[PDB]
Amino acid sequence: DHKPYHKDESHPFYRYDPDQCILCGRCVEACQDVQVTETLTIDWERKRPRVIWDNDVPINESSCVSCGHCSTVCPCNAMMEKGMEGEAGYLTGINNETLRPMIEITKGVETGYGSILAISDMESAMRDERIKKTKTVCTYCGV
Amino acid sequence: AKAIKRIQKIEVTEEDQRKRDLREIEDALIDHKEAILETLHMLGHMNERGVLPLLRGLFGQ
Ligand code: SF4
Ligand code: SF4
Repeated sequence: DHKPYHKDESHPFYRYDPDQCILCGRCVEACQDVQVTETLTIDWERKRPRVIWDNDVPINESSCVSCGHCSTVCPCNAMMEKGMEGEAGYLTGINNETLRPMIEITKGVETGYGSILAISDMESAMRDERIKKTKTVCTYCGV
Repeated sequence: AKAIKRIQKIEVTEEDQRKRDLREIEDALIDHKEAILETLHMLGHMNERGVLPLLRGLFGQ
């Protein structure tokens, strides 16, 4: 079921997809007790509880330190760094105007998750060809 | 102007014969220049639309 809230691309570094949010609160636990900035909260009193910023203020206007913990600790694409959007895979480049029907057609036809998930694992495996992950030490502060 | 039958073959060197054989390909390249540029454009479009990287990933992984 689609959540009645909009995606917040206000922040130049990360986005929030409410329709993909699973209210795990990993981001909320990180911002308050790990980063200890206390921007991220979840309004449970609402009909559809969602991850809020301050008093449901857009991320750019909010007290966001922009550390990026929330995106590190999120388990799915709900909290994601904007640098990956339409860049990670091969089929991800497709415009959302054509990719959204592409998804609806897939749901209608599919039988079980087992089969389509296996196909997705193949795109994920093909991703090793183009994406490289290299360990580095930050050239900013002496931390 | 006596009667003779011996024949002496000309010295087509290793690189000489090579340059003639290469010119053979270079001629068919010119003869099909039209289709060559057309295919290259099409191929550039396949990379443009991720078709080529999609296949590269497929074989690489
Ligand atoms: S970490 Fe991401 S997916 Fe999990 S509750 Fe927070 S916003 Fe939703
Ligand atoms: S980057 Fe922003 S949303 Fe993420 S933990 Fe830091 S202040 Fe909270």
